[PDB]
Amino acid sequence: AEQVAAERAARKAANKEKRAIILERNAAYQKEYETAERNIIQAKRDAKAAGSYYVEAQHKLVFVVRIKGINKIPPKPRKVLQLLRLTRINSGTFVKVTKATLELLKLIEPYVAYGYPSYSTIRQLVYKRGFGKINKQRVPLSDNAIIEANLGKYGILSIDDLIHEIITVGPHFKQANNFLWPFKLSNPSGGWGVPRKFKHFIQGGSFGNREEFINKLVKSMN
Amino acid sequence: SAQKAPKWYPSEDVAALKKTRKAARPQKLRASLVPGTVLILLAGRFRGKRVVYLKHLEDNTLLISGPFKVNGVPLRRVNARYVIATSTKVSVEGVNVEKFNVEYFAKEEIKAERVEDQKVVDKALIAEIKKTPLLKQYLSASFSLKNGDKPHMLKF
Amino acid sequence: VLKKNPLKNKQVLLRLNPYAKVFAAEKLGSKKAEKTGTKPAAVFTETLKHD
Amino acid sequence: RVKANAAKRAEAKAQGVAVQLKRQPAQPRESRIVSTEGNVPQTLAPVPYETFI
Amino acid sequence: PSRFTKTRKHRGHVSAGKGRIGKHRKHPGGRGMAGGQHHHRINMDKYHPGYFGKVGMRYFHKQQAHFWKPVLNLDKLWTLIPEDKRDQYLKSASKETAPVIDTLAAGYGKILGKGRIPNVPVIVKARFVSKLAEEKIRAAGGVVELIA
Amino acid sequence: GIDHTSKQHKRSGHRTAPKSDNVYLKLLVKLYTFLARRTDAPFNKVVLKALFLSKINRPPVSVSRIARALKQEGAANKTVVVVGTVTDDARIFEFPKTTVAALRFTAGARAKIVKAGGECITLDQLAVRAPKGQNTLILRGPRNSREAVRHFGMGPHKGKAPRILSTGRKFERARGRRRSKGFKV
RNA sequence: CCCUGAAAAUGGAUGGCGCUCAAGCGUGUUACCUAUACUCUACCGUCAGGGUUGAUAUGAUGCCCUGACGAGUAGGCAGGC
RNA sequence: AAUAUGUAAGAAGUCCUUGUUACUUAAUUGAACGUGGACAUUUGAAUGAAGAGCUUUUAGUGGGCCAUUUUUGGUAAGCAG
RNA sequence: AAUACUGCCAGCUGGGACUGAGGACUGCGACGUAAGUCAAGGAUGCUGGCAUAAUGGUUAUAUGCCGCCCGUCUUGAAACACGGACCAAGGAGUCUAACGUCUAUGCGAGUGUUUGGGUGUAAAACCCAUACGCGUAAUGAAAGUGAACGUAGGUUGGGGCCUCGCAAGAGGUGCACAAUCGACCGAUCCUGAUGUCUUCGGAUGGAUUUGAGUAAGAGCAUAGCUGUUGGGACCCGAAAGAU
RNA sequence: AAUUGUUGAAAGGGAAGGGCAUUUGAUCAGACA
Ligand SMILES: [Mg+2]
Ligand SMILES: [Mg+2]
Ligand SMILES: [Mg+2]
Ligand SMILES: [Mg+2]
Ligand SMILES: [Mg+2]
Ligand SMILES: [Mg+2]
Ligand SMILES: [Mg+2]
Ligand SMILES: [Mg+2]
Ligand SMILES: [Mg+2]
Ligand SMILES: [Mg+2]
Ligand SMILES: [Mg+2]
Ligand SMILES: [Mg+2]
Ligand SMILES: [Mg+2]
Ligand SMILES: [Mg+2]
Ligand SMILES: [Mg+2]
Ligand SMILES: [Mg+2]
Ligand SMILES: [Mg+2]
Ligand SMILES: [Mg+2]
Ligand SMILES: [Mg+2]
Ligand SMILES: [Mg+2]
Ligand SMILES: [Mg+2]
Ligand SMILES: [Mg+2]
Ligand SMILES: [Mg+2]
Ligand SMILES: [Mg+2]
Ligand SMILES: [Mg+2]
Ligand SMILES: [Mg+2]
Ligand SMILES: [Mg+2]
Ligand SMILES: [Mg+2]
Ligand SMILES: [Mg+2]
Ligand SMILES: [Mg+2]
Ligand SMILES: [Mg+2]
Ligand SMILES: [Mg+2]
Ligand SMILES: [Mg+2]
Ligand SMILES: [Mg+2]
Ligand SMILES: [Mg+2]
Ligand SMILES: [Mg+2]
Ligand SMILES: [Mg+2]
Ligand SMILES: [Mg+2]
Ligand SMILES: [Mg+2]
Ligand SMILES: [Mg+2]
Ligand SMILES: [Mg+2]
Ligand SMILES: [Mg+2]
Ligand SMILES: [Mg+2]
Ligand SMILES: [Mg+2]
Ligand SMILES: [Mg+2]
Ligand SMILES: [Mg+2]
Ligand SMILES: [Mg+2]
Ligand SMILES: [Mg+2]
Ligand SMILES: [Mg+2]
Ligand SMILES: [Mg+2]
Ligand SMILES: [Mg+2]
Ligand SMILES: [Mg+2]
Ligand SMILES: [Mg+2]
Ligand SMILES: [Mg+2]
Ligand SMILES: [Mg+2]
Ligand SMILES: [Mg+2]
Ligand SMILES: [Mg+2]
Ligand SMILES: [Mg+2]
Ligand SMILES: [Mg+2]
Ligand SMILES: [Mg+2]
Ligand SMILES: [Mg+2]
Ligand SMILES: [Mg+2]
Ligand SMILES: [Mg+2]
Ligand SMILES: [Mg+2]
Ligand SMILES: [Mg+2]
Ligand SMILES: [Mg+2]
Ligand SMILES: [Mg+2]
Ligand SMILES: [Mg+2]
Ligand SMILES: [Mg+2]
Ligand SMILES: [Mg+2]
Ligand SMILES: [Mg+2]
Ligand SMILES: [Mg+2]
Ligand SMILES: [Mg+2]
Ligand SMILES: [Mg+2]
Ligand SMILES: [Mg+2]
Ligand SMILES: [Mg+2]
Ligand SMILES: [Mg+2]
Ligand SMILES: [Mg+2]
Ligand SMILES: [Mg+2]
Ligand SMILES: [Mg+2]
Ligand SMILES: [Mg+2]
Ligand SMILES: [Mg+2]
Ligand SMILES: [Mg+2]
Ligand SMILES: [Mg+2]
Ligand SMILES: [Mg+2]
Ligand SMILES: [Mg+2]
Ligand SMILES: [Mg+2]
Ligand SMILES: [Mg+2]
Ligand SMILES: [Mg+2]
Ligand SMILES: [Mg+2]
Ligand SMILES: [Mg+2]
Ligand SMILES: [Mg+2]
Ligand SMILES: [Mg+2]
Ligand SMILES: [Mg+2]
Ligand SMILES: [Mg+2]
Ligand SMILES: [Mg+2]
Ligand SMILES: [Mg+2]
Ligand SMILES: [Mg+2]
Ligand SMILES: [Mg+2]
Ligand SMILES: [Mg+2]
Ligand SMILES: [Mg+2]
Ligand SMILES: [Mg+2]
Ligand SMILES: [Mg+2]
Ligand SMILES: [Mg+2]
Ligand SMILES: [Mg+2]
Ligand SMILES: [Mg+2]
Ligand SMILES: [Mg+2]
Ligand SMILES: [Mg+2]
Ligand SMILES: [Mg+2]
Ligand SMILES: [Mg+2]
Ligand SMILES: [Mg+2]
Ligand SMILES: [Mg+2]
Ligand SMILES: [Mg+2]
Repeated sequence: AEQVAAERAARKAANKEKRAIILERNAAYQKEYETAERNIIQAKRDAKAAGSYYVEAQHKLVFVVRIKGINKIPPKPRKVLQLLRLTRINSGTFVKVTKATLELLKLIEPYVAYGYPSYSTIRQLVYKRGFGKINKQRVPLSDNAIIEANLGKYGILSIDDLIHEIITVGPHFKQANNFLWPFKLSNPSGGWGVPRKFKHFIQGGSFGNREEFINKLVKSMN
Repeated sequence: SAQKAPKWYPSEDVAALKKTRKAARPQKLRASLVPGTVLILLAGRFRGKRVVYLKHLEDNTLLISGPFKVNGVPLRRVNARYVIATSTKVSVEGVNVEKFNVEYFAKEEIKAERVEDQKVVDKALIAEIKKTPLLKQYLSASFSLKNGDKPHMLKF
Repeated sequence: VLKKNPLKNKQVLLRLNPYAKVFAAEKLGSKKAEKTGTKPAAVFTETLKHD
Repeated sequence: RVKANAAKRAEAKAQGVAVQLKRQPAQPRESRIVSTEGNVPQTLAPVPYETFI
Repeated sequence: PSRFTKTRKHRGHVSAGKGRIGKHRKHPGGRGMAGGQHHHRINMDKYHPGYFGKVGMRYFHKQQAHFWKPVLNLDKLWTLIPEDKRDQYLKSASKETAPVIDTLAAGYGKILGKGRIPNVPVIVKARFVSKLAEEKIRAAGGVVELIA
Repeated sequence: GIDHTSKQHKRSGHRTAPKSDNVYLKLLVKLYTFLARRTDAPFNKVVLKALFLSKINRPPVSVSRIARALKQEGAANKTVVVVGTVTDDARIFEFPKTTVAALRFTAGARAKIVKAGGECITLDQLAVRAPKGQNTLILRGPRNSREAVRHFGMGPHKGKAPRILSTGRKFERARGRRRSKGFKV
C-alpha cells in the first residue's frame, strides 16, 4: 500500500496548482479594480476640462440591513423583508439594483437602512461574517475549498472570487449572492448618530437609502 | 438488588491531549526597564522601597539590589509588573551579575556565598551612586503617595 | 471547531487569498497615482461660483 | 414574443449560437457625459410668498 | 387501561380538557337525536341524507328466508370442486364424463356470471341462473340443470 | 427574535422505523437500513420505507395480480417483491413460474406459487440474491379498496356511502335522497 | 415667548426635591447610561441533515459529526414522576 | 385617480405532415381527439423556497376588547355600529 | 506649497476586559536553501498560597434594587366582584352496550374455539361437530334482473426495474396513486328482432337521467389511545311532580 | 398536622412573607494527599 506520500503528493501538488490559479486571479481583479477606478477619476477630470459633466453609472448593487424589529409590521412589507432574507433585526443582505427589486427596496424603507457598499466593506463582511448555505447548515467560509465545492460550478473558486462576483454584479450574482447566508451584524459600535432611528435618513433618522454612507454604518456593525 | 445497575459503563480508559500549539516565546520588557534604573516596589515585602535594577532573569523576574547597604534590600527577585520604573538611572556597566540566574535562588539561614556576593555588587553600585549627590539618600527613603498625588498625572 | 477571523490573524489570511503576500509586499494599499495637471474649463468654474 | 423567440433562436443558431432571449428588468442607467455647449446651467431659487386673488 | 387514559394527564389542570368558557355541562344539544329537523339539520343533510320520512311498500310479517338465495358467479364455481378432484376434471374436458356441481347442495341460489371459466364442460345443478351465467357455461360445453 | 417563515420544530412526518414490535421485522430493517446506506441502489430505499408502513398501507398483493404483472412486456422472468402478505386467488386457473419475495405468503398462495413450479423467498433471501435488487418487480396492493375510504369525503353530491349500521329502505333512502321527498343529496 | 380672559368642594402633586444667562421654550453638536433585543462563546432541550454492525466487551429505539430554532391561555400530543 | 383587484410570463410549449366521426360545412369544409416529424435549459421576468403535494380523524372557540387610517347614527361620551 | 474634511491600506504599535469549548494523529496553510520551525482544524508554560471551613454548599440576619392574593368567570381583577380562619383524612371524565378514524397482532376470500360438547392438576389451560354472524353482489318502492368488445380498455403523470452509454443522458416496462375518455350490472326512458295458447315474449341497439355498483377480491376477530350515543354518565346543586 | 408550654438563637420606627446578589453568624460536603 503506497498512498502514504504518493497520493499525498498527487493532491498536495494539485492543491498547490489551485492556489496558483487563485493568486494569479486575485492579482487580476486588483488591476481591474484600481484601473476601473482610476478610469472614473480621469473620466470626471476629463469632462471638467472639456467643459462638460461626467455623470456616473447609477449604482448597480445595494446592501440592505434590517433596522426595525420583528413585531407589529404590516403584511405586505413583512413579506418583502422575507424575500430579502431580512427576517431579523440587524441582519443584512446584498440586493442587485433593478426596477423589479428597486420597487421592493422602496416598499420597505421604514425598516431597513441601505445604500452602496464599497469593496472594502464587501471584503470585510465576507471575510469576517460570511457563511454559506450548504444544505442549509449555515457554514463558515474559513477555507477556499468550501466555496469551490459549491460555487465552483459557475467559476468562483476562491473567497475573493466570491467578492469579485458580488461587487461587480456579474453573470452569476444570483447564485453567488444567495450562496451567502444572510449577514448577522451587531448593533453599531459608535451608536446610530441619529436620536430617533425610524425616520428617513434625510429627515435625521436611520432608514432608507443613505447611499455612500451605508458603509460607515456597516463597518460599525461588523 | 436495590438498584438495577447500568446497561452500559464508561470506558475508564483515559485519552491523551491533543498536541497543543502554544510555543513559549520570550517576554520582551517594556522599554522603561533598562539596567541601572531605579524601580519603585509597588507590593511585596519591600513595598515602597527604591531599588536598582540589574538583570532580567530567565523566569522573567527582575534582578534588583537596594543596594543592601543603603535601604537594607538584598540582591533579590521581583516581578516586572509590580514595579514603577523611574527615570533615574545609574551606570551598571561595571557590575558583574552574570553569576545570577534562576537556580541561584533555589529554596533548598543566610548562605555565606550570598553575603559576599551582596558585597561585590553593592560596592560597585555605591561607587557609582555616589557620583550624583542626594541619590544615595533617595535610595534609602521609601515611596508613598502623598495627599494630592495622582499617579496617572505624575512623572516617575 | 472555532472560526478564526482573517483581518486579524495573518495565518488564516493566507489560508485564503495568497495574494495578500504580494499586496503587503508591494505596499499596494498605499499606491501613489500618476500625477496629472489637467485644468477645468471656466464654464465649469464660472457656474460653480455663480449664484 | 414566442413567435419572436422562435426567430431570434433560429436566426442565431443558424448564425453561430449566442442568443439570450429572457426578459430582464429595467437596468439602471450607464455612465454619461452631459455637455455644456449651448447649454449653460440655469440657476433657480425658491420664490417668495404671493397671494394673487 | 387507565394509566394511558388521558384523564391522568389532565390531573392538575382546572378544566380537565374541557374549556373554561364552554364547560362540560349536561346536554347542550338536547339529548340523543333531538332537533333532527331543527338545530341539528346541518348534520343530517349530508352525513345522513335520506333520513327523514317514508319510501316504498310496507311488508307485514316478512320472513327473510323466503328470499334466501346466495349468489355465486362463474367467477368461482369451479371452487365447489375439491382441488385434488379438480385438475382431474379440467384436463379431460369432455362430455361423456363432466363434473356435476350441485350448487344448492353447496349452498347457493343463483349462479351469476362474473367472468371467464375455462373451456371445460361442467354440469351445473342450480336453482336459478342468470342469462350470461347459463350462456357462458354452454360455450365451454357445460349445461345447467334446473333443480329444487 | 426572528420573523419565522416556517413552523418551527417541525416533525418530518414520515415513519422512521416500523411501529410494529416484531423482532424479525426489526432485523429486516437492520438488513435494509444497512443495505440502503451502502448500496446507492433505489430499490433498497423503497423497500426500507415500505417495511415501516402500517397494515393499511400494506394491502395484499394477490396471486392473480402477480400473475398479471408478469404478462408485462419483458417482465416474465423478473422476481416480484411484495413487502407484505400475498393472497391466493382461485379466479386465475393458470399461474406462471417466477419467484416471489414477500413478508408473508398465505397457506393458499405459496401452494399455488409452488404448485406452479415456483419459489417463495422471504425478504432476506431476496437481499442475498439481489443486493442491488437487480431484476425485481415491486408490486403494491390496492390501498383504496379499503372499506373505510368509501365513507371518506361524504357530503352533499359526493355520492360517497353513508356511515350507516343497517341498510335497506327505511335506512336513509327518503328525504334528501330523491326528487320527490324534499330534494336529492 | 409672557400676561389677562382662567370659578368647587380632605391637603398634594412637571413622579418627587427643586430649578429662573434653567434643571424652562425652539433648535443645533458631541459624549455618556441600560432590555429577556443584536453580535461572539459556553451549556440544556427541540428539529433537521449526515456518518457508523467488521470481529475479538459493556447501550443500534445506540454511537459520532453538523446546522438552525426555544413567548404562550383554551386546547392537542409526547416523554417522564 | 391613489391604494386595492382578474388573467398571462411555455414541454400540459411551438411549428410541419395528414388520420377518426354519427357533430358540422356548399364541400374531407370545420370542429374536437389523435398517429409521424422539427427545436432543450437564457426553455423565455425579478426575489425567495429549513421542500411540494395529499388524506383521515379529533380539541378548544363560536360574550370579544384597543390603536392608526377610512367611516355611519349621536351636541357629545372612557358612547353605539 | 500646506492643511482641513471624506475615503482606503491584506502599515506599524500600547493599555484593559471576558472566554480556554476540544483531547492521539489525520485538514488548509505559513516560515525556512535546508533541517526544522509556527500564532496554521479550541491553553499552555513558569512561580507562589492553603491543604483547610481556605474555596464551595445550606441557613439565619442585614444591606441595594425589585415583589399587590390566590382561585374563578370576565374585553378587562390586587380590586370597593365571589370561595377561602387554620390542620389532617376523604373528595371529581368512570363502568357498560353499540359505534368512527387510527394503530398493533392473528389468519385471509374468508374469518370468529369459549350458546354448547369434549376434557382438566377444575371459574384456568387444552380440544371440538353442527349452525350462526360479518365478509365474498349489486340495484330497484316492488315484481325482478344481475357485472370481460378488448392482453379487464384508451390517454396523461407515476416510484421501481430492464436495455444503451464511461458519464450526462436515451429508450423499455411501468404497480400504488391521481386526472380523463370509455366499456360492464341494476333503475329510469327509448328501441321492439326471431316466435306466439293475440298478448304473451323482450333479442338488439341506444339516452345532458340514475345507483352507497363491476372492471384479477380485503376481509373477519382480539386488543389500545382519541372520539360518538344511551345509561346516575366528570362531582355537588332547584323551584316542582308522583305513589 | 393545625395549635400549645418551656428552653435556645435571632430580628422587629404603621403588617408579614418573596426575587437577584453579597457581608456577617452558625452549620456541612467533598477534595489534598
Ligand atoms: Mg437580492
Ligand atoms: Mg425583484
Ligand atoms: Mg426611491
Ligand atoms: Mg460605548
Ligand atoms: Mg470612540
Ligand atoms: Mg446613538
Ligand atoms: Mg429621544
Ligand atoms: Mg420610535
Ligand atoms: Mg464590532
Ligand atoms: Mg507546535
Ligand atoms: Mg513581547
Ligand atoms: Mg510591547
Ligand atoms: Mg539606611
Ligand atoms: Mg392501568
Ligand atoms: Mg402515566
Ligand atoms: Mg376507556
Ligand atoms: Mg396535557
Ligand atoms: Mg400535569
Ligand atoms: Mg378535550
Ligand atoms: Mg369551570
Ligand atoms: Mg370568554
Ligand atoms: Mg344545524
Ligand atoms: Mg326514521
Ligand atoms: Mg304501505
Ligand atoms: Mg309487500
Ligand atoms: Mg332482491
Ligand atoms: Mg367474486
Ligand atoms: Mg345476465
Ligand atoms: Mg405507514
Ligand atoms: Mg398501496
Ligand atoms: Mg367491495
Ligand atoms: Mg370511514
Ligand atoms: Mg340504506
Ligand atoms: Mg338544483
Ligand atoms: Mg421664549
Ligand atoms: Mg384630599
Ligand atoms: Mg401643570
Ligand atoms: Mg425630572
Ligand atoms: Mg426644570
Ligand atoms: Mg434646549
Ligand atoms: Mg464625538
Ligand atoms: Mg462631554
Ligand atoms: Mg427586554
Ligand atoms: Mg440572555
Ligand atoms: Mg442512524
Ligand atoms: Mg414553549
Ligand atoms: Mg377556554
Ligand atoms: Mg421527563
Ligand atoms: Mg410510573
Ligand atoms: Mg390621482
Ligand atoms: Mg398585483
Ligand atoms: Mg375512414
Ligand atoms: Mg411524436
Ligand atoms: Mg421565474
Ligand atoms: Mg434561490
Ligand atoms: Mg429544501
Ligand atoms: Mg376541529
Ligand atoms: Mg369543531
Ligand atoms: Mg350565536
Ligand atoms: Mg362547533
Ligand atoms: Mg359562550
Ligand atoms: Mg376617519
Ligand atoms: Mg366605542
Ligand atoms: Mg484622514
Ligand atoms: Mg489600517
Ligand atoms: Mg482546555
Ligand atoms: Mg478542554
Ligand atoms: Mg521558502
Ligand atoms: Mg507552529
Ligand atoms: Mg476545609
Ligand atoms: Mg466560608
Ligand atoms: Mg473538610
Ligand atoms: Mg481560598
Ligand atoms: Mg485556612
Ligand atoms: Mg437562628
Ligand atoms: Mg431568607
Ligand atoms: Mg417596589
Ligand atoms: Mg394563594
Ligand atoms: Mg362584566
Ligand atoms: Mg379595563
Ligand atoms: Mg384574580
Ligand atoms: Mg375598586
Ligand atoms: Mg358568582
Ligand atoms: Mg368569605
Ligand atoms: Mg387527601
Ligand atoms: Mg367530586
Ligand atoms: Mg385514534
Ligand atoms: Mg395484521
Ligand atoms: Mg368464501
Ligand atoms: Mg375456556
Ligand atoms: Mg369448577
Ligand atoms: Mg384434549
Ligand atoms: Mg355434532
Ligand atoms: Mg361462515
Ligand atoms: Mg356491504
Ligand atoms: Mg347492480
Ligand atoms: Mg324505480
Ligand atoms: Mg318481469
Ligand atoms: Mg358492447
Ligand atoms: Mg354487447
Ligand atoms: Mg385520447
Ligand atoms: Mg420512461
Ligand atoms: Mg347501463
Ligand atoms: Mg331510478
Ligand atoms: Mg352497500
Ligand atoms: Mg373487495
Ligand atoms: Mg384489512
Ligand atoms: Mg388477538
Ligand atoms: Mg357524558
Ligand atoms: Mg319534593
Ligand atoms: Mg308536571
Ligand atoms: Mg406606627
Ligand atoms: Mg493522590
